[PDB]
Amino acid sequence: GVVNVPSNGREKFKKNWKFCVGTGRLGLALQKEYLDHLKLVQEKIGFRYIRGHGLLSDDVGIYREVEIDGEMKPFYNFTYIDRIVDSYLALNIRPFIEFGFMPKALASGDQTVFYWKGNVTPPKDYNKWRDLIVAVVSHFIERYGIEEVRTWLFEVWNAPNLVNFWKDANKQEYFKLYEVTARAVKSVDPHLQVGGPAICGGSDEWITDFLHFCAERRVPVDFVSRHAYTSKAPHKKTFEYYYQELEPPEDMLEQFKTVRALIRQSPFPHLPLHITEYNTSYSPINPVHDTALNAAYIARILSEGGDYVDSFSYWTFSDVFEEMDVPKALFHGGFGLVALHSIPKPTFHAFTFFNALGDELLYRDGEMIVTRRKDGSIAAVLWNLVMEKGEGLTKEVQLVIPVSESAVFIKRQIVNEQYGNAWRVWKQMGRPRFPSRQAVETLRQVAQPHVMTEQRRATDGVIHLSIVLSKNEVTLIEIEQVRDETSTYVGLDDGEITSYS
Amino acid sequence: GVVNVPSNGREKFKKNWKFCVGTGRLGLALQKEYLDHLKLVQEKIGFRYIRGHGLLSDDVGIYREVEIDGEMKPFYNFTYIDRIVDSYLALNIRPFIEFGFMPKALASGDQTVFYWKGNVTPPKDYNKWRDLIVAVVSHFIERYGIEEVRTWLFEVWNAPNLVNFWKDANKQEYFKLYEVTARAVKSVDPHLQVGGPAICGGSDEWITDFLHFCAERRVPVDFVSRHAYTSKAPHKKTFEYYYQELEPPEDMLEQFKTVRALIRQSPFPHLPLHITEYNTSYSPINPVHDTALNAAYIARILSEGGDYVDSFSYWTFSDVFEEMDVPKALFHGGFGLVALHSIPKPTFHAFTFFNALGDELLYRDGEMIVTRRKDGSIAAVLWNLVMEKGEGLTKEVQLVIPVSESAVFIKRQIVNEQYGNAWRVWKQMGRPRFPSRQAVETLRQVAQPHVMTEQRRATDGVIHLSIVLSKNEVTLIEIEQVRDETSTYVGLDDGEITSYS
Amino acid sequence: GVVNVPSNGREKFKKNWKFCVGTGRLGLALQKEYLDHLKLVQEKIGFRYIRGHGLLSDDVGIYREVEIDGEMKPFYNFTYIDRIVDSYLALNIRPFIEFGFMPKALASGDQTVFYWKGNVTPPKDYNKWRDLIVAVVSHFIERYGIEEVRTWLFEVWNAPNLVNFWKDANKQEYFKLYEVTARAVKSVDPHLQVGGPAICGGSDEWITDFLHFCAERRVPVDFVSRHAYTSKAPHKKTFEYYYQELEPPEDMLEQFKTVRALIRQSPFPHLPLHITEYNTSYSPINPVHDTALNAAYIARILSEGGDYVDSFSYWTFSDVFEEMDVPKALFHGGFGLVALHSIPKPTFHAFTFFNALGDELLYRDGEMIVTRRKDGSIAAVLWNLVMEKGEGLTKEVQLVIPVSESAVFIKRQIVNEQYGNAWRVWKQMGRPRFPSRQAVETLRQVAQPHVMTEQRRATDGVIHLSIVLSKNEVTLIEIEQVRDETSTYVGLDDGEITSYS
Amino acid sequence: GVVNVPSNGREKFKKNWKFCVGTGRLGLALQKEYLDHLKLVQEKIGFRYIRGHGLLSDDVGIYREVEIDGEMKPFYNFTYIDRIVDSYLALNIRPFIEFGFMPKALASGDQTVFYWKGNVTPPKDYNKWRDLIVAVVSHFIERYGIEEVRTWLFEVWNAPNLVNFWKDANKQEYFKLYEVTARAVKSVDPHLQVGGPAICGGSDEWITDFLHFCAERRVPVDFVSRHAYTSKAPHKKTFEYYYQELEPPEDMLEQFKTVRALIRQSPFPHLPLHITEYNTSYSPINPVHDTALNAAYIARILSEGGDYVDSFSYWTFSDVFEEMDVPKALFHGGFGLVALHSIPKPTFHAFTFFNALGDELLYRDGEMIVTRRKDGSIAAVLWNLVMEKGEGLTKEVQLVIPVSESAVFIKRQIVNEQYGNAWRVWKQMGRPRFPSRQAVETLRQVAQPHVMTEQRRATDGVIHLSIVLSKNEVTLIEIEQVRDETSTYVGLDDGEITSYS
Ligand SMILES: O=[N+]([O-])c1ccc([N+](=O)[O-])c(O[C@@H]2OC[C@@H](O)[C@H](O)[C@H]2O)c1
Ligand SMILES: O=[N+]([O-])c1ccc([N+](=O)[O-])c(O[C@@H]2OC[C@@H](O)[C@H](O)[C@H]2O)c1
Repeated sequence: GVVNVPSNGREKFKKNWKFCVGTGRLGLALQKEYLDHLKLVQEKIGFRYIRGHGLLSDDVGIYREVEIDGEMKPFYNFTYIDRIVDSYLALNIRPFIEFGFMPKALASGDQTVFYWKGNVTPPKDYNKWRDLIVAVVSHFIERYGIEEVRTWLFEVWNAPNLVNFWKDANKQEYFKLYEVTARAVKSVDPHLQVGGPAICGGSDEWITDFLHFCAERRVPVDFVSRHAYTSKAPHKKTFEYYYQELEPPEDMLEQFKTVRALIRQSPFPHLPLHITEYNTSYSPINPVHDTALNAAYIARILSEGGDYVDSFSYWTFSDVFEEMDVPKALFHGGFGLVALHSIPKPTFHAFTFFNALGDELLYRDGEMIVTRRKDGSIAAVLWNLVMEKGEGLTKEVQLVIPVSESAVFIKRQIVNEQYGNAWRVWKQMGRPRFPSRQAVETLRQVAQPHVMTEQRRATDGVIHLSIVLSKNEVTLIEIEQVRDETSTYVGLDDGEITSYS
Repeated sequence: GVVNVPSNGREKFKKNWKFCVGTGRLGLALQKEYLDHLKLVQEKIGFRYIRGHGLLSDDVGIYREVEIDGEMKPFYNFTYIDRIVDSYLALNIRPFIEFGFMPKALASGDQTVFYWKGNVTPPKDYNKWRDLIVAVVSHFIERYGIEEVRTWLFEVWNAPNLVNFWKDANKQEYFKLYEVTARAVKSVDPHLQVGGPAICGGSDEWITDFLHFCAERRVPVDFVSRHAYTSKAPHKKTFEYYYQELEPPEDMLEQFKTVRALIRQSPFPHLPLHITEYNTSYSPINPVHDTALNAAYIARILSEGGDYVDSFSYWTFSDVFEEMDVPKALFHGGFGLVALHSIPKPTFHAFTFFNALGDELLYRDGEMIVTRRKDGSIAAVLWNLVMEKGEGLTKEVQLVIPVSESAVFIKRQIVNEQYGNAWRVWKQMGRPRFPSRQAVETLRQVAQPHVMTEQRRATDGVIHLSIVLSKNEVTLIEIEQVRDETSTYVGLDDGEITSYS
Repeated sequence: GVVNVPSNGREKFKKNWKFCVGTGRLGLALQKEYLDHLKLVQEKIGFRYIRGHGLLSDDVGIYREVEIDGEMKPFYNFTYIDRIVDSYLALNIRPFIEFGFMPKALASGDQTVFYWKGNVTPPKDYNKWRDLIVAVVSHFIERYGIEEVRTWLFEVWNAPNLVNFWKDANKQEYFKLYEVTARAVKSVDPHLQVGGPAICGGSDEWITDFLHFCAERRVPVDFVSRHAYTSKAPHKKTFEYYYQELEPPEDMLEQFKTVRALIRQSPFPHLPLHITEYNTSYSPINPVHDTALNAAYIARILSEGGDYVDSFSYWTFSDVFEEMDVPKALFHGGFGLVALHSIPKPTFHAFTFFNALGDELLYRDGEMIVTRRKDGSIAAVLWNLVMEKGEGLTKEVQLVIPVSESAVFIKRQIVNEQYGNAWRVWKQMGRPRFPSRQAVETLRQVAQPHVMTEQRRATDGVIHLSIVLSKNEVTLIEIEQVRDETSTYVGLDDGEITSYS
Repeated sequence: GVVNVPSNGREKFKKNWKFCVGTGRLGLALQKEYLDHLKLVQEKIGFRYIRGHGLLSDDVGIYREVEIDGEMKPFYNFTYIDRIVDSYLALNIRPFIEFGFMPKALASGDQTVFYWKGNVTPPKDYNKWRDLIVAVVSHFIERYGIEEVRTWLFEVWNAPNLVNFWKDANKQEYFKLYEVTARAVKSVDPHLQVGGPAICGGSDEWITDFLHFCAERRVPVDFVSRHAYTSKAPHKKTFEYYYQELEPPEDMLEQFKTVRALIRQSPFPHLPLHITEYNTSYSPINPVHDTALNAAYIARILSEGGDYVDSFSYWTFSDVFEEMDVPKALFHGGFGLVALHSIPKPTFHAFTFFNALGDELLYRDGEMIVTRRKDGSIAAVLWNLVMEKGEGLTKEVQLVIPVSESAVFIKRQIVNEQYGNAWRVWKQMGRPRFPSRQAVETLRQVAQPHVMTEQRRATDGVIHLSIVLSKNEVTLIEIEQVRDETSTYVGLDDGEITSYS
C-alpha cells in the first residue's frame, strides 16, 4: 500500500485513548504486584484514570454494620481505599470511580458475581445506600480536596442490563439506584460528574431510556458510560479457559458511533461518552488477551475510538485479577496489558506505541496513524490485524514522508508473533504455570519490542519507508531529524579501528 | 566445524575471569555515574575485586600536610576512601588496592601522568611513604575489620617500567618502593597479600628481576601482577582519539603463559599471577573499546585466561574515566564495559555471557566454551573474532550436545555489529556527543543482547545446534531442561484463539 | 535498686527471641503494605522465620478442583505463595510453615474461623490432605531447592484444642491430621522439621498426649509447638474492640517453663519448643497492642523466653491483619509490631532494643538485661512494666558497669508513654481513623524513640549509670568506647565560635 | 513577650527565601554524595534555583583546545554539565548559572583560586570567551528548550571586586567581561536574564558603577546580584579551621536594604536583586556553620530578607565542597545545610521549618513569623538567636491565637543546642573525623528535630501558647483544627486497657 503523507494536518489526534484504563477490583490494588504493574503502565503509557469494580465490595471494606446499643448502625471504613486512591495519585492516575457492588450488609439478597462474590442485589435500603455514596464521596473530598475530586468521574454500578451484575437486570430499579446515586453525588458537590448506565453491549435502548429517565425526572447525568466487547460467547471452555471468537474492530467502533448518536438524539445532546470497559474478549481467562492479535486488534481502536468517544478504557491494565479465581498459570488469558511479574503483553506495547504519537494528524486509515510531533519528528503506529489462521501473512506498507531535514534517524519498534511476545516464549518453556525467577527474567527480556534503527538521507526532501509488518504486528516508527556532529570529530576514521571501515 | 561436546568433563572452568575488574581512578568512584555503572556491573557480572589507580593521588585526598603547631605533619584524610570503599563493599566488590600514585605533597619531583596529574616520582621521603601505607592499611582494618582486609589484595604502584608512570622507569628505585611498601603492609598484618611489579608488557625481565630482588632481600611477595595489552602504540591521533593496531588474543594468552613460566623459574615458583589491567588497547580514547570486535576479542581471554593467571582484571568496568580528559562524546574509546548513561557496550555482554557458564568444562577450543551447570543445563559462549577489515565473515558452528532430558529450551543471546551495539546506532544518530535523554534511552534499548528462543526435541539424547555467528559476534547459548507442563492444561488449544493454530 | 554488672559472663544470651515472628495470614503478604512493614522489620530486627495462618486457605488459592476428564482432581495453584515466599526470602525471612486451614474444597464441614473464613474442619479425605502437603512441600523444594526448604519448619494446624480453630477441638482427629501431615512432609524429605500440636494455652495435656501418640505410633516429631498468651477473655466489647485483662509476664514464662517440662517428661525429652504465637492479648482488636505497656510487657519475654524455648514468635510483625475485619482506625488494637503506614509501635522498638544486645550475658533480672558485645561495648535493655492504672510509677536503677575503656559514649533510646509512642499522639490528633498523609508523617516522626547521648569518663574503670524509667518505659543503653580524636584537631577551640565555649 | 496574632493578615510572606540555594562547584554535582544531599534538600525545602561556581572551570570540562592541524581551536564539552543540569531538573531545581571561572585554556594568566584552582584571569581573547558563552547558552537551549532556559538566571563571574576571584579586582575589566557576556547571552535570546556584578560586600559603589556602565553603554542587565556575609576576617586559624566573629543578622538585612536602595537610586530603579551567596561565615571551614546558632541566625534572614531582595541564596545546601580541600572531618565548618552522610545541620531545619509556613502573614517581628495556611492552620517559626557565650538564656514567647474551633492539635519542632544537633553528639563521640556507619546513624537519628505534640481545647475562642525557646533554638509550630472522631469510637474506653485510664 502506497500512502503519501502530507506535511500538514488539519486534525489533532486526541489523547482520549489513554484517558482511562481498566483494573481488577479495587481491593487488588492493595497488592504489590498490582502496583508494580501500575507503575510500569504509568511510566510507559500515561493513563489519566483507572476504572474498576469493587469500590464498595467488602474486601475494600467501606460498608459495614456494626452492632451499637442493639441496633445495626452503618460504619464506613476507608482504611483500604485511602491506601488505594493514594497509591493511584502517587502514580499520577485518578479514579474513574464505579459505585459497586453491593456491600453484603447492605444487600437485599444473596446473589453474587465472580469468585470474589460481589453482591449484585439492590440496597435493602436506598437511604442507607445514598448515605454510603454521600459518605464515600465526602470522604474523598476530605482526603484529596474538592478540586482534585472534581476531576474524577463517578459511574453508577456496572452492567445493570446484565442479570449477573444486577438482580433481574432490573432497568427500573437500576434507574432508581442511578437517581439516588446521582443525586447523592451532586448533593455533595454539584460539579461532580456522575454517570451511567454502565451497560454492556446488547441493550442500547438502556442508554436512551436512561437519558429519557434523567430528562423526565430531572436526574443529573454528566456522561453516558457503556462497555464494548466483540467476543461472541464461548464456543469452548476448559477448567481454566474460555475460548471465544471475535467480531472485527470495526464492530467496536460502530458500537461507539451508535452510542454517540443515541446521545445526539437525546435530551442531553452534549454528554461525554466513556467506554468504561473495552477489550476483545470479556472473559478474564481467554488467552487471546495474551497474544499479538490482541495488540494488533486493539491498535485500530486506539487509532479511531476517540472520534466517537471521550474515552475508552482498556479492561485491564493488569493481569492482577480474580473475577475467575487466582491465575492458574503465568499467561492464563487475563485482560491485563501487563502479566504477572510485570511482563508486558503485546497489547501493552500497542499503548506504548500510541503514546509516542504527536498531536498533529498527518494521516490515518484503518491500519496506521501518522503524526507530527512539536519538534517536527514523525511518529507512526501501524498494525496488521489478521484474525484468520495461517502463517506469514506479511503486509508491506509503503510510506512516503515529507522531510526537509536532509538526514533522518529512524527508530522502529515491533511487537508481533516473534518479538515483544513473552506468550510465545512461555509456550516454548513448557508453559510453566508458576515459572521460576530465571524463566520470568527471560520472559521479560523477550517481552521487549524488537528495535531496529537506521540513518537515511532524504532524497528530494522525501523519505520512502518500506515497512514490512508480519502477522499481528503493531509497530512504532519514528523519524527524527539527524543533526550530524560527525564533522566536529575531525580526523574521525573508524577505518583506524581494528576490523572497521 | 563439528564439535562433539562430551557428556562429561574432568576439567572445571574457574571464575578467575571475573575475580577482578578495572576502574578509573578511585576518586571517580565518588561519581554517581560511577556507582550506577558498578551497580549494573555487579548485578549482571559479579566481580569480586576492583582495581584502579589514584588511591593515594590527591583528588581522593588521603595524603596531606598540614602545618600543625610549627610543623609540616602528614594528615590522612579518609573522607573520600571511606565513602568509596564503603560503596564498593555495599556492591559486594573489594579493593584490589593499588598503592599510587604519589601524593603531590610527598612527591620528589613534578612529573605527573594523565589529565588528572597523578604524580609519578618517588617519595621525597620513604619513611613518610611507609607511614602513609601503614596509615592507610591500618585505617582500612579499623573501618572494615582484619578479617575483611585480609581478603583484599595490595599491588604496589602501577607500571613502574614505563617512564610515564614512574620517574626514569627506574627498576632499582621501584624495587626500593616495593620493599618499603611490602614490609609496610606486612608490619601491619603478615597475612595481607602484597604484590607487584604491576608492570606493563614489553619488559618482563622485570618479573624475573623483581622476584630475585625479593628472594635476595627476602621482601614479602604474595603475588605477581602485570598488565597485558595487545595494542601497538597509536599510529593515528585526532584531538580526541588514539587509533591502535592490535595483536590477536593469542598474544595476550602467550603473555600470560610466558609470565607464569617466568614465575615458575623464580625463587617463588608458586606465586599467584594477577594481570591487573587488560584490554585490547591501552588508550582510553581508542574507539575499538566500544565495538563488537572488542567483545569477541576479549571473549577468548575470558575463556583461557584462567589457565595461566589466577586473575585478570578488565580495564575497565566503566567509561567513567579521565586519564585523557572528560569523554568528548558518548562513545569515545573509553575502556569501559559500561558507557556513560549505563549503556552496556558489547564487551559488557561478553562478561555477562561468561557469567552464565557452569563449573563443568565440557569442551573448549579457541572460539567457544561449553559447560554443564549443576542443574544439568548447558551454557555455551561462542565468539567470532574477525580483526580483518571487511563485511560478512560468518562462521558456521555445529554443536552436538548430549542430554537424556527429552525436550529442551534453548535461549540464545547475541551481540554483534548490529545487535547489542549502541555504538553502531549512535553513529546513525549522527554521533551526538552529548545525546538527549531520548537518544540515550534508544541507545540503551539497542545495547541489549538480541534474544532468540526455541523449544527443541532431543533425538538420541542429543541436540544438534547449527549456530551462525556474524562478524565479531559473541553469543551465549543456554540449553535448559523443559519440564513441560502443557499436559496439565487439559483442553488447552491455541487453535481456539483468533488467528492461532 | 543497685546492680553491679559482672565484667564477665558465664552464659550467652541467645537469639531465640528473634528466631521467628508472627504474621497475619499469608494471603496478606501480597499487600504492598505488608511487605513495606516486613522490610522495615527485617532491617531493624533481623527475624529468621515468619509464622502465619492461611497457607492452605483459599485466598492464597493453592487448593482447588478443577473438573478434568470427568473427575474433580486437585489443582495446586502456586501463583500466590510463590510470590509470597519469594518476597519472604528477598527480605531474608523463611517460612515457619503452618499447614492450615482447610481449603473450602477439601473441607468436610462448614465451620469457619475469622472474617476471612478459614475453614476449620477435618479434610473430607485425609489422602487428599496428604497429597496437598506433598504437593505444597514438593513445590517449595522444586522452587527453592531442598537445601533451602530443609531450613524451614512445619507446624501442623493451629490451636486444635480450641473449637474455633478445629471442629470439636477433636484431639484424636487432630493427631490423625498431624500423623498424616508429618509423614507426608517426611515422605518428601526426612530432614523437614515437622511439629505440633500448635495448641493454644489452657490445655497442656495435649502436649503430653500428642507426644504419647507420636511415641506409640512412631510418628515423626521434630518439635513441639504452642501458643502463649496472658490475656483473659474479653470483659468489654465495642463494635471494634475487645478489651482484656492481662496476667503478668511471669505467667507467660511459666507457660514456657511448664511446657518444656512436659517435653522432658515425655518419650521425646530433647524436642525443640517453638512458641509460635505469643502476645499479651490474643485479640487483634485489643488496643493494648498499640501501647507502651505492650512493649514493656514483652521485653521481659524477650529477656527470658529463650531460657525455656527455642523460639517464641511475636504475633505479629504487622497490623496488616484481617481476622477481625479490616482495621477500623490507624491504631485499632492490632497485633502488629508495625502499624499501618509503617509506623513502628512501642513494641517494635523493644525488639529493636534487643537487636542491639551482645552475646555475652553479663547480668539479668526481671527488668533488665546487660550484655557485652565483641568489640567490648555494653548494651543493656531495661523495661519498667507497670500494669497498674495510674500515673508516676517511675523505677530508679543504679547500673555499675566495668568498662575496659576510660572514655565512653552512651546512647540511650527510650520509648515509653511519651516518646516512641504514636498512639498517645494519634489520640491528640482526635483519633483520626483514616489520617491524612501529613498526620501519618507526624505519627511516624513521633513513633521514633527518644535519643539521649553523652560522653562520660569512667572513674576507676567503671561507669555508674543513674537511669530513670517512666511508666512502661523500655530503654536501650549502649556504652561504647570513645577513641577520642580531638587531640588531632590541633588548635580546635569551640570557644572561638560565636556563642560556644 | 505576648503576641496577639490577628486572624487575618493583609501581606503575603513570599517564598524568596527559598528561591535559590548555594552549592559547591558544579563539578561536585557529579558526586553521589552531592545528589543525596540535594535530594534531601529538595524533599524537605523546596528550592527553585541552585547557584554555584565552576560551570566553566575545567573539572566540568566545557572549554578545551584541541589542536586541529597546527591551530588550537576551541572545543566545548557538555558531558558533565548535561549530567549535572539533568540531575538538577530531575530534582526540580534550576541553575542560577554563573559564568566562571576561566577555563585554563582560555585564561590570560596563571592566577587561580581555591584548592580546586579556578582560573581568575580575564580571557586571553574576549571573542573566544563570548563564543564560549553563546556555545554554552545555545547548548542549554538545545537540551532543555528555550521556555525552560528562559526561566534560568545568568550571573557573570563571581566577586570581581576581589583580587582572589578576578585579576587585580579590575572594575573596568569586569564590565568588559560583563558586557561581552550579557551581549552574548542576549544574542542567543533576548529574554534570557543576565545579571551581575556578583560582588562580595564592602564595595557597593560597584553596583552603582555597574548599573551606570550598563545604562550608559546600553548593556543588558536584568538583575543585580550581590553577596552578603557578616563574618569578620578570621581571628584564629588552625590547620583546618577559620574562626570568625559575626556581625548580627541586622547587618545582613541592612546590607540587603542598602543594595536595594542603590538600585532604586540607579538608572535601573526596578531591577530585581539576587543575593547569590549568603551565610554567616564566608569560610568553608568555620565550625559556626555546623551549629545551632547558625540556624537561629539564618532564621531572621529567611523571615525578612524577602522584603528587600527578590532572592537570597544560602551558600550552601551541602558540605560537598572543596574550595578549602576535602573535608578533614565530618563536621568541619562547611557551608552546607547538609553534612556528609546526609546528616542535616540545624540550619537545614530552619529552612524546613520556614517551608512549613503559609502565605498569609499574620504577624512578624524579628524573632518570629506567624502565618495562616490555606486550610486555616497556623504555622509559626520562632527563633532565639544568642550570639553571646553562656548557658541557659531561654526565651518565652506567648502567642495568643484566635480559633473558634473547640480544639487544636499542636505540633512543635525544635532544633537547638540539645536537639536536632548532630555536631553536639559528634563531639561526644570524640569528634571522629571519619566516623563508622553506626556512628553516622546515631548522628542522623540525633540530627532530627525534637517533636512535641499536644491537643489543646479553646478557651474564649482563643489559644494561649507558651513557647519556651532555649539558646539558639529554631522551632516550628503548627496549629491545626482537630476534627475529633472519638464519638464514632462508641464505647471506646482506654480505661479498659491494662494500666491506662
Ligand atoms: O599511552 N600510555 O600512557 C600507556 C602506554 C602503555 C601502557 N602499557 O603498556 O601497559 C599503559 O599503561 C596502563 O594502561 C592504560 C592506562 O589507562 C592505565 O592506567 C595504565 O596503567 C599506558
Ligand atoms: O575563603 N576565601 O578565600 C574567601 C574570603 C572572602 C570572601 N568574601 O569576602 O566574600 C570569599 O568569597 C566568596 O564567598 C565565599 C566563597 O566560598 C565563595 O566561593 C565566594 O564567592 C571567600
